[PDB]
Amino acid sequence: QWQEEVAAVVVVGSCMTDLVSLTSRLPKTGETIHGHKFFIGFGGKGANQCVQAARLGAMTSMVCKVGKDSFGNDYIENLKQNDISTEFTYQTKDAATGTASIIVNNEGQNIIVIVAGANLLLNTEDLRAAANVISRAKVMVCQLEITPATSLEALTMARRSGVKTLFNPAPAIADLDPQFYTLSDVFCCNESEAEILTGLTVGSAADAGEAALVLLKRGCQVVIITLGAEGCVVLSQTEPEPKHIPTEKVKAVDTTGAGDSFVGALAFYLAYYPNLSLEDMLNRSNFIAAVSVQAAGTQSSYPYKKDLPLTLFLEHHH
Amino acid sequence: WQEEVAAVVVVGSCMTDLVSLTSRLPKTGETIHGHKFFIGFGGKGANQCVQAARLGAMTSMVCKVGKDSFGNDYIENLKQNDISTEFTYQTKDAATGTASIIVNNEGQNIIVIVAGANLLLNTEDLRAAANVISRAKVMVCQLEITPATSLEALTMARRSGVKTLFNPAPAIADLDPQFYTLSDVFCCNESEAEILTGLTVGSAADAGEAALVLLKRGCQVVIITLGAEGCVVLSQTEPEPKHIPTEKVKAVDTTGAGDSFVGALAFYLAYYPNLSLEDMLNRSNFIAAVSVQAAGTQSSYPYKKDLPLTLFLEHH
Ligand code: NA
Ligand code: NA
Repeated sequence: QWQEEVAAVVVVGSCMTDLVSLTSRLPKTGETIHGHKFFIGFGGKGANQCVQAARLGAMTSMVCKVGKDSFGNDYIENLKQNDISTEFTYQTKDAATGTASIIVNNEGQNIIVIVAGANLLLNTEDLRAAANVISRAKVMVCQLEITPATSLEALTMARRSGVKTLFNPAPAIADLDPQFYTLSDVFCCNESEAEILTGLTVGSAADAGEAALVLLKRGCQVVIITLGAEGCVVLSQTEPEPKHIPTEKVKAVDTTGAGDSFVGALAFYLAYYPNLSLEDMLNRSNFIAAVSVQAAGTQSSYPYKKDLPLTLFLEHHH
Repeated sequence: WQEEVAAVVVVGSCMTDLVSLTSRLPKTGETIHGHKFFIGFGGKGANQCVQAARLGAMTSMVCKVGKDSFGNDYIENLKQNDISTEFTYQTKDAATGTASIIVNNEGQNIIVIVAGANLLLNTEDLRAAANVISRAKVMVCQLEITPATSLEALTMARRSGVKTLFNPAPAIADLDPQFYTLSDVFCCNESEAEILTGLTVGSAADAGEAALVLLKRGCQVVIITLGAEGCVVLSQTEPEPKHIPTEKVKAVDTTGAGDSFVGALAFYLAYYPNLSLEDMLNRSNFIAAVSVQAAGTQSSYPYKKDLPLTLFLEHH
């Protein structure tokens, strides 16, 4: 008898509600101003990654914790509408759904206040129920928007079952636990996160190569430093010379969430196209992220398989 | 079949309060982590309506929210407080109104209001409510929806003999003078009075002088509220200012206390029309002073059963 594929991509990480007010000018202390418009959106790195992987066709499972509040109820509905398993999406009355409140002016300058909230209450017991699902997956994906101890335990669970680990140390912290390096099959961050992690400055592809080598020697198997619109730089234990995977300048409409589109695409390729070279996967993941920058609205900008070139889902070199 | 006739009609605003607590206020380009977030139901219109309802008024909230979660939840909030939502409209054309607040530990804040769907409440929307308005005792308006809409609600009320209670909040320096001539009772606070009149108001006496400027612009009754100091009242027939005190209470959270006063006053005007204005304002001051002893805006507004029975008695 036929049955559905089990989840090949498991994401253990965050959900946040984006609360966006547009204004003419940014307020300062003591001020009340009237803005033009307000936007709510579904964000959080974990969920964003998961939504991009799902839309490419991955079978995914989101392990996370939201509030027993309207925001959390709505986030669950969002995951379902994107065909994501919520078997291990947990709700707690002990905190509100995490929030990223943003005030932004017409130039796109902003003030942002994050309250991690229920994300920080995702614990070991919560993960242990997912041990079997994790053990049958192809890729585990973590960031640093939940308790770091909880991400460390999810990478540990994956690694003990032979499951590929994709770790996005974002947002980055200067004293990152060095177990994260050892436990990461693929360690992927952006320029400013690389600076935080290494103490070096990173303003070009060459700089990112130097920073990537520092991280590699701390115990990573593959290090990728993303360069926003400019592509990425990659090195590995097998090929420690840095390689810049460049891109063509596209006209950006809204880049919010593009980093997570890149990560979620890389997760999809790692799980479903394991015989592609890493270089080929990064090329394709760069292209997909670049699709997301041509439309507004973060998750709403993430492309579906059916709208993307057929060749992204076929062999190219073999 | 057994209509409940609403005695108090509020035509005004609903807003969702979105509050993040932080160590410090962020400035341009900065991202910070705060330590708590919470949501509340606000908007001066709804606040006022809520308080009047909890005193036992049959109320109807004429307002517009989004077809979004905030709006659906606001509607439920109104129903839980026993408020008619017959003319609570929902629109896809904008989001429910929002007040996004960032507050540090010292209590200093940054606030961004998006009026949103509140501005889309138009004169056609009110015309469907003509019959409800015409059977009410009191009509209550503020300045958080389009002014033209409030003006038309005051006009409709006045055409049917319905008492008009107008709260010019937040205040604007060049307020349309029609608002004075359409108001049976005009109620604002000290800093709103300053904005309206160009005068300084730091004491009950100063408020009396400001209240007289507003009275002469065409109001019938003017009340200037003074927070813990009570209020000052004047009228066309008794133009001498009268200071109505409030007995001292320990404040826990004063947010919404002005709306509590105004919603109480609406209740008394509708259900206790033979009480002297002085006795109404005594009782309304007490009620608002109850609200300041608890946190959470609408969640602080007392019910009838939490108050002394004498607030709901009347001599011959
Ligand atoms: Na985008
Ligand atoms: Na209060």
